[PDB]
Amino acid sequence: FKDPNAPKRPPSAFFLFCSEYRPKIKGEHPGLSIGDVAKKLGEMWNNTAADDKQPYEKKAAKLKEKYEKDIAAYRAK
Repeated sequence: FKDPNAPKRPPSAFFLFCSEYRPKIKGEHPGLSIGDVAKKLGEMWNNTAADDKQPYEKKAAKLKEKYEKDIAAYRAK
C-alpha cells in the first residue's frame, strides 16, 4: 500500500470538456464505445476554437499550481 502525500491528480484538458460534451452525445447515444466517446469529443474539441479552449486549459492550470505545490516533495525529479 503506497499512499503518503496522496494528493489529487487532475485529468486532461479535453477531459474537463468531455464531462461537458459527454452527456449530450451519450445522451442521444445511450451506448457509445470508449472510442466514439473520446473521438466525438476529440472531434468537437479539435474544432473548439482556441479562444474557447482557454477556460479549460486555464481551469486545469489554476488547480495545477495548487497541486504541484506540495506534490513537489512527493513524486518528483
